[PDB]
Amino acid sequence: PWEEPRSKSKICANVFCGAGRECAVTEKGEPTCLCIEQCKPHKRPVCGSNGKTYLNHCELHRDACLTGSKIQVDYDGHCKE
Amino acid sequence: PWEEPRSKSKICANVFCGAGRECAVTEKGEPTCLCIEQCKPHKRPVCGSNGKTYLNHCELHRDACLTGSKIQVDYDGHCKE
Repeated sequence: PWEEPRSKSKICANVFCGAGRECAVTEKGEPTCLCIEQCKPHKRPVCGSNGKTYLNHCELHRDACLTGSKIQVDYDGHCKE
Repeated sequence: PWEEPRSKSKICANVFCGAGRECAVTEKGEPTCLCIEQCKPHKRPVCGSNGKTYLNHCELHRDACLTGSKIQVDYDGHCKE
C-alpha cells in the first residue's frame, strides 16, 4: 500500500569501518563511519587496557569511539581479581 | 559483572537534526546528523511531492536523505487514485 523502507547497503558497500564503528549515510547521501549505535549483545567478555571489563569486542571499541580515548583489548574474559 | 553500554545522549544534547535525520557520534567523538537508521513504524501514511506514498513522516524524509533528493509532504494519507 505504501513504499517500503530504503536500505543503506548500497551507499555502504563496500565500506570498511573499524571495530566499534559502522557505516551510515550523511546528509549529503555519502557513507561515513560513526560509533556503533548498539553492539550485538553476544556474551564474549573482554578486558581493556583501561582496566575495564566489557561484554564483548564491539562494546570495548564502541566505548573507545564515544570517548575518543585509546582503549584496546589486552586479553579476553573478565579482567583480573 | 561487565561495564554497561555508554549512551550518545551526552554528545547529542542538545542537537537538532531535521526530519529523516538523527544524531550520532563521529570517530572524533562529536555529534553529526545522518539519515535515520530505522523510522519508528507508526502508521501515519503521507503523500510525497515525488508522487509516492510513505508509511509516515519520518519515512518520507529518510528516503529524501538517502537519495539526496527534494521530497516533501504535500498532503497526508495515501496519494490520489
